[PDB]
Order: sequence, then C-alpha cells, then structure tokens
Amino acid sequence: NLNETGRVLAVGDGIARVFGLNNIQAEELVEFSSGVKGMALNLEPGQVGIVLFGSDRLVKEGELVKRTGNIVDVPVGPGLLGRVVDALGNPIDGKGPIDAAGRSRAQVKAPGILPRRSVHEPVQTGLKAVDALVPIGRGQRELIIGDRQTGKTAVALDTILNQKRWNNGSDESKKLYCVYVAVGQKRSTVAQLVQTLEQHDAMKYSIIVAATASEAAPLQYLAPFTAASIGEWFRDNGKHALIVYDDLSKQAVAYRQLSLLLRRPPGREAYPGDVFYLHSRLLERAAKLSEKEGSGSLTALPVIETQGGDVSAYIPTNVISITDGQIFLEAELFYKGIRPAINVGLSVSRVGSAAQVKALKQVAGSLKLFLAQYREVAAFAQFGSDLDASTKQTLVRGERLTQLLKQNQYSPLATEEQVPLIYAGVNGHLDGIELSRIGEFESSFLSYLKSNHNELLTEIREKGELSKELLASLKSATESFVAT
Amino acid sequence: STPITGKVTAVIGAIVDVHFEQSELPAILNALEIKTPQGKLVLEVAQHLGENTVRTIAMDGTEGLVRGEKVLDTGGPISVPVGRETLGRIINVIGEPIDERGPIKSKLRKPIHADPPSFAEQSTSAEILETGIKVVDLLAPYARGGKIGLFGGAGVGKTVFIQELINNIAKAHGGFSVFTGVGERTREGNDLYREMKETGVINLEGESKVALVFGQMNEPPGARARVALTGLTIAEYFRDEEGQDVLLFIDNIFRFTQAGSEVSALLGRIPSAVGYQPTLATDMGLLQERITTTKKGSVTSVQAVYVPADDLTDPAPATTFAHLDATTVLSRGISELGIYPAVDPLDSKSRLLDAAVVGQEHYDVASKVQETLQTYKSLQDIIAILGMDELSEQDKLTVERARKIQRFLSQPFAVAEVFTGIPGKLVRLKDTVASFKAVLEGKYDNIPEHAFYMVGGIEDVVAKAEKLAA
Amino acid sequence: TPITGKVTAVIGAIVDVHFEQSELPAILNALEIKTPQGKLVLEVAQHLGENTVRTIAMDGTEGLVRGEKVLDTGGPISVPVGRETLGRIINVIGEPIDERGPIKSKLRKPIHADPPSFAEQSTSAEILETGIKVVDLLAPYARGGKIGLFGGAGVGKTVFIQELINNIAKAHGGFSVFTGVGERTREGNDLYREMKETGVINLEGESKVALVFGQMNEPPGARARVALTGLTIAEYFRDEEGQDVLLFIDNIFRFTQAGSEVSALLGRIPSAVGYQPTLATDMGLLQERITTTKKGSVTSVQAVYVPADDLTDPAPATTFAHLDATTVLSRGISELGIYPAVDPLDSKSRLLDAAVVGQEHYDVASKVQETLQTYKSLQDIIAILGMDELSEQDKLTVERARKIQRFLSQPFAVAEVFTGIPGKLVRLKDTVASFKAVLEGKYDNIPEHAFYMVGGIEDVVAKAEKLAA
Amino acid sequence: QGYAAEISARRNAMDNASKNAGDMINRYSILYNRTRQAVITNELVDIITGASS
Ligand SMILES: Nc1ncnc2c1ncn2[C@@H]1O[C@H](COP(=O)(O)OP(=O)(O)NP(=O)(O)O)[C@@H](O)[C@H]1O
Ligand SMILES: Nc1ncnc2c1ncn2[C@@H]1O[C@H](COP(=O)(O)OP(=O)(O)NP(=O)(O)O)[C@@H](O)[C@H]1O
Ligand SMILES: Nc1ncnc2c1ncn2[C@@H]1O[C@H](COP(=O)(O)OP(=O)(O)NP(=O)(O)O)[C@@H](O)[C@H]1O
Ligand SMILES: [Mg+2]
Ligand SMILES: [Mg+2]
Ligand SMILES: [Mg+2]
Repeated sequence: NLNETGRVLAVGDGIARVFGLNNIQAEELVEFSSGVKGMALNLEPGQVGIVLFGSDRLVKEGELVKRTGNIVDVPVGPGLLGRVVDALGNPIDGKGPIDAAGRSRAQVKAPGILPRRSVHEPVQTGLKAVDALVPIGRGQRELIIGDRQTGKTAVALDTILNQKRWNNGSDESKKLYCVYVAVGQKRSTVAQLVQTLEQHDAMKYSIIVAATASEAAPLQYLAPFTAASIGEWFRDNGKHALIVYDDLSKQAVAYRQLSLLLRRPPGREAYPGDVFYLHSRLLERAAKLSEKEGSGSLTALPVIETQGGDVSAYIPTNVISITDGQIFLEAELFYKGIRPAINVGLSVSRVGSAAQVKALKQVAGSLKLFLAQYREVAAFAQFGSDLDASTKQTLVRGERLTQLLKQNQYSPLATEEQVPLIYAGVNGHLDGIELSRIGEFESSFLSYLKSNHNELLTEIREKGELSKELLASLKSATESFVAT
Repeated sequence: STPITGKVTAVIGAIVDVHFEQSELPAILNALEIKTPQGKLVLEVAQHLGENTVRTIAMDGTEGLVRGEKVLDTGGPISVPVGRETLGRIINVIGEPIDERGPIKSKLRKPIHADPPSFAEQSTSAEILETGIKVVDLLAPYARGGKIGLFGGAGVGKTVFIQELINNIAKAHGGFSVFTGVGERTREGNDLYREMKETGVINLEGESKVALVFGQMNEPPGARARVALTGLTIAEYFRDEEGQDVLLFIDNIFRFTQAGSEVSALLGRIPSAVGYQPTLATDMGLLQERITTTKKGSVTSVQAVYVPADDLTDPAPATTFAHLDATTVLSRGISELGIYPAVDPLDSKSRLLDAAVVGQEHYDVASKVQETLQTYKSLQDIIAILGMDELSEQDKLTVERARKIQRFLSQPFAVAEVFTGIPGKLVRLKDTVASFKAVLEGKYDNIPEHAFYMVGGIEDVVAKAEKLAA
Repeated sequence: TPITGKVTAVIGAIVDVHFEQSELPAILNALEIKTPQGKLVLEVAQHLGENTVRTIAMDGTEGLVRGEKVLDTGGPISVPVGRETLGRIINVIGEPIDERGPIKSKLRKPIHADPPSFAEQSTSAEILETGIKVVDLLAPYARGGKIGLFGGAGVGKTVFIQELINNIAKAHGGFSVFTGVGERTREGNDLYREMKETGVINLEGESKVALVFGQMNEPPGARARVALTGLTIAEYFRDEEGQDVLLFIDNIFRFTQAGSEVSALLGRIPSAVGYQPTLATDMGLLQERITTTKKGSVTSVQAVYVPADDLTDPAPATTFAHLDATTVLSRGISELGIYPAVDPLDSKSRLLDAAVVGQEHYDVASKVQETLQTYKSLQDIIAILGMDELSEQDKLTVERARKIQRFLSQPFAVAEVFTGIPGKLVRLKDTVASFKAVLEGKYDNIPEHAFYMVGGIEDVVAKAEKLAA
Repeated sequence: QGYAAEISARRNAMDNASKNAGDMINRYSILYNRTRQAVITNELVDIITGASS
C-alpha cells in the first residue's frame, strides 16, 4: 500500500528520496524501519524528499518508510522545567520521561494584530548597562550581537540568573520562566552551562533545548522552533517566558545545509531564498498578549555572531531588521575594560522606558545622551588642546559614568541597588573621586546603604518609583557618604 | 457554481504545483483555493509549466498539504472589498477581515491586479503639501497628490516619521486614508490600531476615515508579495469611483521586492545582481505606476523605504528613487549625533524646490542653507586634523552658522514624545523660511548652539537662549 | 559467502559500484578491490538507487577499469587499538608504515563512532601550565580541554606544537597520540626521529606515543579519514584504559579541505566559498569525539591552518566554537620578529577567570590587555604623525606597551636554530610577578631591547646590564 | 627665535606626515584593488551556483 508507506530510492548526506507515501502531508513526521526519524520537505511528482533527524548510516535503498500522520510537534508544559531535551523534546539529561501537558507543533502562527498589548513590564537583567540604557520589556525581542568571544552568552546568562529574585516568590505574575536554546554548540559547552545554572539554583526554572554540533542539520534547524512552542505554553497560559536563541547564525547555516542537500536552488551566499523568513516567523512568535488572551508574554534574546565586526553582513542585517533593538558587543571595548562590552552609541531598546522601573528611569534621565556628549567631547580632546570648565566637567563625569557601568560576570544587581549608583553618577556626586576608586565605591556605598539607609532601599524595591521626598532623602544619603 | 478542479502535484515550501484537466487551465494571476481543517488556503497562479500543470505561490503556510488534494479555481484574481465599507476595518492580503468585527458587507469586490493609468491619463501639478516639519518644508517640500518616499537604514526613524505625517496631514485632510503594513512588525500594527481609536480616526460605533491593511513579517513571502496590491486597490477605488483626495501610507515598500526575492529561485529563475529577482524593476513598475494621481482623482502617497545595510546603492532602494516626487533620506550619521528627525539635508530632494513653485525668497534660503551646510561638510577634514584655529575669518563664521543650522533643522515630533520627554512642535512653512533667513543674515550669531537644538521656530530659539542663561 | 560488485564509474577519488542482488553494503562500510600493488580500500558514502553505491577511495584510483570486482568487508574501516600501537607509525586504513611488521593488537575498532552523549560530559576548570609566557598569562590551556593554534602559512603553528610536546609530553604520565593530517611527510620523518632520541619511542622498550599519518601527498579520501583513525586510538585509551590521553593534530584544517575536494564529485551544490554544504556537521562529528568524559580525559592540541590569512573563512571560523582555548598566531606580529607570534588580544581561553587563576593573575592579565589595546587603538595616529603628537598619558602607556609586547616574546627550545639563543621555559607564577612589576612602572628606565627574546624579569635585568657595556 | 624654530618643526612634521600618509595610500590602494576583484568573483560565483540548478 503506497499511500501510508513508501520505499527508499536513494539515500545519502542525511537526505532520503522516497517513492510512494501518496497521502503524506508537507512537513509530516515519518518513521524509517531501520530506526531513525525524518521530516517530509519536498513533495514532488515521483518521490518525496525527506530530511533525517539522525544518522543515515543505517538506511538503505528499498527500506520501508512509514507515515505518522503528524506535522512535526513536541511535548509542552511545566513538566519540562529543570530538564534538558533535544530538538524533538526527548530528554537527554538521563532523568527519565518528561511529563507533558500536551503537544504543540514546531511551526506555529504568531499572534496577529488583535490579541496583543503594548510591552510595559521590565525584564530585569540586573546588568547596570542594559537596565539603564537599553531596557528590555516582557514580550520584546532584543538581539545580542557581536564577534566571537565578546560576551554574548554572558548577557543572557546573567539575565536568567537574575530571575532568582522573583522565581522563589509565590507571585506567578512577576515570575519569568527561562528557555535556553543551544544550536550548533558543543556538548561540553552546554554541559558547562547547565552546571553553572545548577550552582546558582537557576535550573529549576529553566528549560534547555539542545541541538549541538554533532546532531543532524535538520535538528539544528528545528530546535529554535520547538523551543518556541515550549516557551509558548507559558505565554498562552498567563505566565511569562524568556527564550534565548544561541545562536541564529548557526541555525541559518543548518537550514542552508538541509536546502542544498534537498537540491533547492540557493540564494545569496548560498543560503535559501527565504532565510529571512526563517527568522522572522521565529521571532514574531515572541509577543505580549492582550488581557482577553490572559496577558502572558514571551521575550526573545536571539544571538547573532558577526565576523570581523561586520554588522552589515547578510544574516545580521536580516535579524537586526526583525528585532525591537540590539545590544552590540565589541572586542575593543572588552579589552579596554568595558564589560559587558556594550557599544552604547549603536545599542538601542525600542520599547525603551515604557518597560523600565520608574526609579531607574528617574535617575537615568539623559544618561544615554550625556554619554554621547562624553563620546563627542573625548573624541575632540584627542587633539591635545587645553580645555574649559564645560569640556573638562563632562569629560570628568562621562569618564566616571563609563566606569560605574563596568560589572563582573554572574553578579547581577537588584533595581534598588542600581538606582543609587546611577543617581550618584548622573547628578555628579562621583565627579570628585579618583577614577581607580569607583569600583570600591560601588560596594562600600551599597554596604553603607544596607546598614544605615535600608528603609530607603525597601521603598525603592516595593514602590518602584521615587516621590519628591525619596529623592531628597537619597540626595542627603549620598552626600553623607562622599566624605567617608 | 460551475466549478473547476485540479490536484496538487508538488510542494516545495511556498511553491505549489497543480495539475488540471485538458484546456481548462486557470489564467496566470488567478486565485485558487484549498479547503484546510482550519479554514482555506489561497494559491495564486504564477506559471504555466506545460503538460497541464501550473505553478502557484501560496498565500499562507503549506505545512499540512497533501499531493492529490482538490484545488478549486475561483475564476479570477484575488479579490478585495472596496468602498466605504472598508473604512475603520483591518483587512489581510486576501480581502478577509482580520479584526473579528464580522463580514465586510461591501457592494463590490475588485481584483488586486490592475493595469496602471495610461500616459494620456496622467495629470501634472505643482501644489505644495505643508507638513509642519522644518526640514521638509524648507529644503524638499512634499507635493499634494504626489509621491513621497522615506529612505532609511534599520532603526533610523522611518516608522516614527510616517506616524508624524499621519498625525499632521491626515486630520487636516478631508478625504479618506488607506494604511498598508507590508512585511513589518505585527506589534507596530497593534499600536497603530490602538492609536487610530484614541485619536478618533477610527470610531468603531460610527464613521471612520482610514482603512487598515496588514501583511506583516510573520507571513510567508507570497502574502508579503501581494499585500501592497491589496492596499492599493482600495485606494484606487477611492481615487476613481469615489472621486476625491486619497492618502495612501505604505510601510514598508521594500518588503514587496524582498518577498518577491524570497520565492524567485524556487519559481525557476536565475538570480540577478545582489541575489535579487531578474524582474525587480518591472515588478516595481507595475506596482508603483498604479500609485498615482490621474485626471479622475488625487492620491498622495507616503512610502517608507528600507535600505539594506544602510547601502543606498542596493538595487532595491536605488530602483525606487525615480518613482518618487520627493525623497526624504534618513541617515545613521545624523541620528547618531542626536538630531531627529535624522533627515540628511543634502541628500533629500523634491521636484517642487523650484522658484516657480515656492517663490524666489524660499528658493534662495534653501540654496544658501544647503551651501552653508556643504561648506561645513567640506571643511570637516581641516577641522579633524588641524582644528578650528586654522580656518579663515569668513570660514569660521560659516562653520558657526552651519552648526546652528544643523541643530535648528531638528524638531520634536508629537509622536516621538515618549522617546524625548519634549512636547511636540509643528512649525508653519512661512515661519520656517523667515526663521532660517534671519539666521543666514547673521541676526542670531551671539546665540549659542544648544538654543537651536530640538525646538520650534525662531521665537522658541530666543526663548531657550534666555532660559539657559538664567 | 562474500558480497561482490562491479565498478561502474570512476571520477577521481569517487568510485561508483553496482551490486547484482538485493543486498547492498551499508553507508560507511569499507570495500576492497584487488590491485597488483596490493589492495585499494573504498568507503561507501551514499546509495544512488538502482543497486549502485557511491564510494570514496582511500588511495589513488589510477588504473581502475569499469567492470572490476569489488569486495564488501562487512563493516567500516578498522584500526588496531590498545597498547600494541604505541611506538608505531600507522595508516589511515590502520596498516603499519614503519616496516616493523604486523601490529598484533587484541582488538580492531571501526574509525566511525558516535560522540559521547550529553549525559557523558564531564567539565572542569584546571590550568595546564605550558611554560610559555603569553599562553600562561593571557589565555591558559585546560587539562582535558581543546586547544587550537590558528595561523596562516609559515607563522609558526608546527614549531608551537613541537614546543608543547617538548614541554608537556615528556613528563605527562599517560599516553599520547600524534596525527599528521595533510602536512609534510618530512615533518613526520623529523618527528619520528625526534621521539626516538628523547626516548618517548623505544624500539626495544616501552613507548608513550602512537603515530598516525595521512600527509599532504595523499589523495583526498585518505586526508579526510586519517584524523578519525588517530582519534579512535585515542578513544580506546580514554574509555577502556581510563587514561589521560594527549591528542596532537597537525593540521586539522586539512580534514575539511579534503572534504571539499570530493564534495562536487559526490554531486553536492557548493556552499559559500565552494566548501561542502556539510562543513559544520562534518566538523562536529569529528570534533565532538575529541573530548573528556566521565571515563577518562583527553587534552588535545590542534593546529588550524588559516587559508589566505583569512580568519573569516568557513573552515577556521567554524572551528572556533569547538575549542576551550585559542591561540591565534599573526603574520603581522611574526614579521616584526616577535615569536611566538601570538596575538595577545585575539587569543582566548575559558579559564581566564578569577575563580580559576586568582584575582592577582586575572587583574594583571586584564591590565596587560588594557595597555596593549591602548597602543592598538593608536596605530594610525602613530604611523602618520608619530610619537610627538601623543598626550603624556598616551606616550607613557605606549612606551610600556612596546615593552610588554617584547616581553611576550620567548626563545623556544625547538626554534634554537632560528633565534640563535638557548630556549627558555618560564613558570606561570614567575610570569605573573614579572608582568605585575612591569605594569607598576618598576622597569620604565630599561631599554625595550632588554625585554626581547628572554625568560622572566631576571633575564630582562641581566640583559639590560650587558647592553650598558 | 621660538617662532622660527616652531615653524621649521611644523614644516618637518607635516613633511613626515605627508610622506607616511602617502605610504599608507599605496598599501591601501593595493588592498582596494584586491578587494574590488574579489567582490566581482564572489558575486559571480553566487550568480553561477544559482544558474546550475
Ligand atoms: N562582564 C564580564 N566581565 C568579565 N568577563 C566577562 C564578562 N562577561 C563575559 N566575560 C568573559 O568573556 C568571555 C566571553 O564571554 P561569552 O559569553 O562566552 O561570549 P560569546 O560572545 O558567547 N563567545 P562564543 O560563543 O564563545 O563566541 C568569557 O571568558 C566570559 O567569562
Ligand atoms: N523623532 C524621533 N525622536 C527621537 N528618537 C527617534 C525618532 N525617530 C526614531 N527615533 C529612534 O529610533 C528608534 C526607531 O524608530 P523607527 O521609526 O522605528 O525606526 P525605523 O527606521 O522605522 N526602524 P526599522 O523599521 O526597524 O527599519 C526609536 O525607538 C527611537 O529610539
Ligand atoms: N618560535 C619560533 N621562533 C623563531 N622562529 C620561528 C618560531 N616559530 C616559527 N618560526 C619561523 O617560522 C618558520 C616556520 O615555522 P612553522 O612552525 O613551520 O610555521 P607553520 O605556520 O607551521 N608553517 P606551515 O605549516 O607551512 O603554514 C620557521 O622556519 C622559523 O623561521
Ligand atoms: Mg556564546
Ligand atoms: Mg519601522
Ligand atoms: Mg606546519
């Protein structure tokens, strides 16, 4: 019966051409008699082009191939928390069966125009530079982009670690469940990353979806999509999930391999014609739902790897045009001491202050514009010319503000800790302190604030805003510390 | 019904091949339909392959399609409802309401493919559209019933610009508007729709003055390739049969060319330069030449035009310029300095900047503003290496006036208030001319730079100057 | 009774073979054709349909005639494993090439095998001291980790690998495997002799190292597989003997390049730059086997050739993420006389963490990098306008950076002939204190030349004294 | 005396600046012509791969 089964005509490179399967659906999952699974991508007049989810060493000509009558899906639900799975939802951590709430297709239409509401809730990364200058909101997509080894994973990792603050509480609406997608990475690197998540007690609210270097192209292609359906469960059920795609550069390379092996005619740099679509339907699924749909949200931090700083290249241009903003990392700034190595001039969050704690906003008034004024002023002074009060003051302030934003890894700060630092910077309380001492000032100011002005901190954390009275209290609390 | 049937024979991504019986093939550009468990899938016929098989482009995802499935010919091209019943409604590429508000009970439907107006049907006109934006009104004024393009790289300000124009031009205008979202962010759509309601441009329980059409970047290439024509057909009906002034906003038109590009290889075509389709220019022609004023009615169109990697020489935007009566070119370099709107004052152009149209006085200020600006661009290499000290007496004065002019060209938009915290300002064309004239004559040389930044007319400059000194 | 076929087609390294009845050899199986020389080995790559298979040859295909008889061996290419391989030179196909007779090992293992799962991974942050200043200070290697040496033609990949062998292999305790991939036969001959002299190979005794060679004179099939061969030997030591193995590969870029020589003949549409579409996953199937697991540990040092000095090339570019530490050698730096030509700002390691090396070491490494970056950011101004146009801070920072840069050079024992000076091995702790002091401006009065091509700070002081005469 | 000394020092600095810069120009012209060449080739290659199918 050629309708529900077929035979292999030819097989090689993770592709199989199958005669028969007359009733198969485009993108349907199939089972090979030899063991390995596969996906139907090319439905042609004489045959079916199938991309395998594993090795092909065991498939041969003549082999029987069997329908499943299912479009490629995956298990979803809270059951997945604390688990490490492959692209198809199979547990790869050796901790037994996943309990699923249901199954969701890998490819799911994004929320249309109607079922959405403006992004208005902070995703607190705990990174001074991000949270003050490029605030990320619940439902937003914010690209992390940079050359190799520039701190890109470090920015998502610290974000996940910092959700510890709400995920231990019992308030479901303030919780953020994290999903981390590793595409093209090596297993030891993912192993190392789950170990860090455990040591920080962050694994209990994270889901890792892994399609690593050794796995078949079609698994790497699929992983972001199935991870999104995992994230989508939280979104559809009135909760919030944050998904990290590490990285989309590698997924695009994997899509490029499938398509060339299916002999679909290549486009620019040999990628498929619709490489832009691959990412755009991926990322539009990240969204902030309306009240009628239960206000759940999904937030995406896609990662893209440039080459030689070239943010003008094919895939980076594509993704930059999809997301709501980018964080831009650079080797030069890293070695200069600026860590995270965020390029402020180029780095934007488009939700901006709509999705930022008010207290943080209040204190970081024009910090971005000012740091821009500082960049200009510093560029000029490099002419070795003498300077006036105005130029020397801002050159002083900006130099300290830059220093203020440097931050160790795995060390995310609370909002109530960030506010007073930015405040002391922006209004100029740091201006008469030696530059090498800004690091020690940070911890000592906080230790002082935790001992004496602890009531101040609580107001900031619980209200999230600064009344005229709080500002006055904070003004005096800083001035007091500036002289021992 | 007298219905015609075929069978799916191939599915590769967006491309679907369909076999029909003898001498009853549907014509190229016909819509075909497949019944799906959810609703229906639309295909648009693209090629006749021979041997009674046609190649089609899907208007939705093809996942779940089976070889041998029945395909229905609809007899003509994708249709969309036209007329007043589209007002205050959101419509997708295939003419179907996507606002959950019921059917669009309009008297007529019309094909999204139509021939452009003949050469005899053209109507030339030199009437100025006052925007209230200083840089546009002074240096590259827009034309009533003309074609305006907003060129810009990722994140430079196209969408905010287009929103400002909607906010100023649309209320002052008395006819109807049509907004088309092509290949952009669905959440931009959700924002615009929420805005229109609060402004009253869309009243759910009454009359409305704008038609929304969306085909955003979540949608497959075929949808994104056709949705501009859907929005257009609605604007054409208002131009021709309603007989009145129509505004047509499109964000973003690049997405039409890009979508076209994404399927071109699977359609069977050798690529052209920079991986674009070989039909890039004729496809753009067929579409753009419909977006036009005729002797029957007026269409004023504003089209945002994305510019890949910031490269203005890239085939897509490069081909777009010549279709356009006035081009506003946005610039990363200008935005990075904190000047919004980031309009490049040298690269932006308008057919209307002619003494015969704006007057001699207006034209002279414009020229001299541009000369001052270019001199400054020219001298920037003497500044960077040898510094301001080395300049001539008359050169120092030109640089100081230029720096003021650069800043004076910036303006707080009403729609940009969340980004700035500055209340929006709208400035009359005549104040813009008078203001810049005074500056070029040296009437405000003693006033420092920051006083010209992010304000309105000249009275605002004077007011900021006194506030900074105190 | 054995399964036979006939050759239907030969194009270069690719041979197509037809099989008469129902049973076809699995993908990855070795096939054989009897030549008057000896035997030619083929490896099944795909099933073409109509009972034909497509194979990749493991030697020259000169002489093959359509119609020739082909034997299925029943499984993949196999190699000798265990202790019997130590002190021996071996083929891509597992044969002895040192004219010392048969390698009589108990077991033979297939060269193709699944990488260790995610559950089998074992991670640790442990410094492997090399005695090389730039590495130890700025980008330390990890015991049981992966280490790539990236470099264009003739910048010093091999000499760097040789120095590592000389420093770490001599007293290591476990076993080493050396794999020559697509490199110079003469370097293989050099190495063999070198090991015999340093007593790491003993013809009469015991040996710590097993040699596997597929050099640049070999057809692309051999160059594409020989690394798997070296790897399988290494995996046996890791899993079965639970040992700390050292795996040296020179040069792994050549595995990929061999892969691309045959991609078109296999009927693929070329990817970017004419590489095989399978560049990334082919690389993972290999790279992911070279790892430490819970059973045992593998420290690997891979030379990575950079074609046309282009680090963005798909081969090197994809290799980066497979490596725990990367030292990138630079032609710019080597043309200035600085060896090893390491790029102190582009070389990286996962272990440069205060939690691993201590705050002091991290702080010093950071500040070295700051100093050098400040100098780098000023190249243009310097080249046009020169030192006179710098500010006073900058002039100091640059003067210090020029020393740190020279201080990062080191005489290597293996490079003695080119430097003219005896080689120096400097200890990690010495390196940290030396650089610490320079950063503190304690040697600002010392001429640059004294920092060039010496050991630690003492050598500097001693050289400064000699020149004062 | 300081003026005359300065102007002679600026003349000779500007002399070496011009000379060093004119050296860079040469090196960058050559890099330019390599890259211009490589862009034509790489662009042709895509066009050709797309025309093989
Ligand atoms: N704020 C920080 N301060 C100091 N070091 C940091 C910081 N963030 C990251 N690093 C280190 O910098 C290196 C690169 O960080 P990582 O997040 O791996 O970047 P990446 O861009 O993902 N690199 P890769 O995927 O390897 O190309 C690692 O050694 C980090 O531990
Ligand atoms: N008038 C303005 N005033 C201040 N900031 C602005 C203005 N216009 C744009 N921006 C900044 O630019 C960002 C993007 O504006 P937007 O109009 O979306 O750019 P765009 O060119 O349409 N980007 P894209 O659609 O992604 O190509 C905003 O989030 C602001 O930060
Ligand atoms: N540590 C060193 N000290 C001094 N000279 C060196 C050093 N390393 C390499 N060289 C010089 O560089 C030449 C080549 O070094 P080698 O290790 O062969 O580099 P390579 O990058 O492996 N060459 P190839 O493999 O052909 O690209 C030698 O002839 C030496 O002159
Ligand atoms: Mg990373
Ligand atoms: Mg936009
Ligand atoms: Mg070498």
